[PDB]
Amino acid sequence: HQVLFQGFNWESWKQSGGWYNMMMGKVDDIAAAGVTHVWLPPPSHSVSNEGYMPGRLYDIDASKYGNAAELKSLIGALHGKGVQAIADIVINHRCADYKDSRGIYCIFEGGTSDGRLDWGPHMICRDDTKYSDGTANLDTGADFAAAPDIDHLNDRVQRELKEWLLWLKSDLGFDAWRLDFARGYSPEMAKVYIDGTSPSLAVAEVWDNMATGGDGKPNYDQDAHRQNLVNWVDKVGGAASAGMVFDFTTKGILNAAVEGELWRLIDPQGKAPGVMGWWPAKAVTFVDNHDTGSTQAMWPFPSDKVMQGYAYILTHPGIPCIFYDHFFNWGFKDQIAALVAIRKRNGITATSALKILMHEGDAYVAEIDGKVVVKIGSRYDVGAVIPAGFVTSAHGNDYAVWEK
Ligand SMILES: CO[C@@H]1O[C@H](CO)[C@@H](S[C@H]2O[C@H](CO)[C@@H](S[C@H]3O[C@H](CO)[C@@H](S[C@@H]4O[C@H](CO)[C@@H](O)[C@H](O)[C@H]4O)[C@H](O)[C@H]3O)[C@H](O)[C@H]2O)[C@H](O)[C@H]1O
Ligand SMILES: OC[C@H]1O[C@H](S[C@H]2[C@H](O)[C@@H](O)[C@H](O)O[C@@H]2CO)[C@H](O)[C@@H](O)[C@@H]1O
Ligand SMILES: OC[C@H]1O[C@H](S[C@H]2[C@H](O)[C@@H](O)[C@H](O)O[C@@H]2CO)[C@H](O)[C@@H](O)[C@@H]1O
Ligand SMILES: [Ca+2]
Ligand SMILES: [Ca+2]
Ligand SMILES: [Ca+2]
Ligand SMILES: [Ca+2]
Repeated sequence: HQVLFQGFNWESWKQSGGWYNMMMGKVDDIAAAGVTHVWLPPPSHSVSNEGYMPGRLYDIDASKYGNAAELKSLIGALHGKGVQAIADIVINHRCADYKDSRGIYCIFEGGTSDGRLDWGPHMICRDDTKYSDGTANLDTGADFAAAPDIDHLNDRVQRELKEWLLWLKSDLGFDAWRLDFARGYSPEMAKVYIDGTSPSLAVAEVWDNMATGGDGKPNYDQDAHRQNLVNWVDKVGGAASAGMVFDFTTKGILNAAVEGELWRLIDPQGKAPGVMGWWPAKAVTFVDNHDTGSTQAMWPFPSDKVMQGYAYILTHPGIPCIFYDHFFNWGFKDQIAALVAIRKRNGITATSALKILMHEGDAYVAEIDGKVVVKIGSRYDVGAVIPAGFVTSAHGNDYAVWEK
């Protein structure tokens, strides 16, 4: 049994009294909902309030989310309920606190009295000429324009970041990682940190653009997109590795599929069309996150069909990740809890068997592990396709779930 929960949104840093402190009052509901892992925001001091422009990595007390004490309390509380904590690891780039003799912000400060993470421009990818001194290695991945990109090929960088990561575990209590902008560096570099810090899991944000047709809608065939993701997992270590990926392929397809085009939810082989269909054990599914939904809304899920999104991921293979807003602010708390209960009660896991029974425009009906049947779509009657012995267990707007 494994169910992730993103414990924050793009507005969380603004929370009166501290986000982590507020979250203490949410722990019980999250645990009772069957959640096993809670993804928390970048914990270190960051130039940007949301934390995605970290500077002093060890300076937890400078976070807009709360200080080290408050964070440890939250993680302690989650652990008290058997829930693990995933830290949002942002290491592709990093902001330098001080200027060098060139007037360039490239003198880093780790947050401790010694030289830990006290890097200089030699640790900045040389091809990031806005900050580099030309002495480092070339970036192993894409660049983040607003800040120095870190040369992960640098020996000291690997050593110290790994030491820091282990510190997040031993000192704060974190159990696993969420790798931010993993396209910023190679899967080989991700391998170094994953293999070197033994997290329970390391879900990477490998976000590639999804191919679309002349009408702007994603193509039915998204194999190129999920193949990239499968390849990333293979290169990071495959099955043996704790590494995994957010199922963006499923996210893009599902975004479109619910708009009366549920025929998109199956490939020519009869499997789920996203990563879920090729490597479910490595596919972390989701309806929306702080980037796609929330106040950034880069790729929101049709707001009137969100619960269909959850009926889908919460009953299917792959590791579903619930979004904070949907659970506490949209009023789906009880329905989402009930869907997880169904998943758990039936022993459904990321690798459960998926047998799709119907995949028409306004009706998708699938059977998981021969124990749970789920349906989404505007078509009301699908009773003819419901296997014998199944009885409705949960239902809502354009979705229903049966149990046997
Ligand atoms: C008005 O608001 C609406 O609320 C609705 C209920 O939540 C949903 S419909 C939603 O859930 C439905 C199940 O409650 C299914 S219909 C689905 O399941 C049915 C029950 O197993 C069967 S059989 C059922 O038998 C009744 C007694 O014999 C009979 O009177 C009914 O006509 C018959 O449905 C049915 O065959 C099967 O299709 C929907 O598919 C789900 O979408 C609305 O979405 C929501 O707007
Ligand atoms: O199932 C785990 C398996 O996943 C892939 S093999 C994958 C291939 O990438 C895809 O093009 C083809 O259509 O389906 C197969 C099976 O899902 C990975 O490469 C491999 O290491 C892993 O064992
Ligand atoms: O905003 C349009 C949308 O509004 C609700 S969905 C959702 C809303 O987006 C969110 O800001 C708020 O926190 O929760 C509501 C649901 O409780 C409406 O249900 C939907 O039909 C409409 O399209
Ligand atoms: Ca220092
Ligand atoms: Ca950069
Ligand atoms: Ca980003
Ligand atoms: Ca980079």
